[PDB]
Amino acid sequence: GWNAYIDNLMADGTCQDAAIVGYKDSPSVWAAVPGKTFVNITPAEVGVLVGKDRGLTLGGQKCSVIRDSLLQDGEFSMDLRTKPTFNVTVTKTDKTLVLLMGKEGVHGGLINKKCYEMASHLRRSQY
Repeated sequence: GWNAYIDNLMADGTCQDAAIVGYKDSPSVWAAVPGKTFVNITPAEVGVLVGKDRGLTLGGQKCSVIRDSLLQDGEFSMDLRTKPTFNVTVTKTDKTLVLLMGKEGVHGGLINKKCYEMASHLRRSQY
């Protein structure tokens, strides 16, 4: 029930988009918010995110990388901004990418916190 995690991420009303995306072997969106951006994330875009070469695009949306610690052990998260702009945080679990976009005026620190904590939750189930 991957949509449950999307629903919880979208519950407080301060996030406008969220997604859980598998990146092993054949990247694909496992769950996202319909009619938004992250539902259109391509495997090619995922490849950029988890690649060795470290703007970028997420489902067509041009983004600017603020802080990249995604492949970094202990953190595994990346903060971006849509090129009114919105804070974006991507966090890497054992098999997925958790993506979170905040609404206007929402702190990047909050989006990072929510995404980071949601990813820790997923890792507890070995995902």
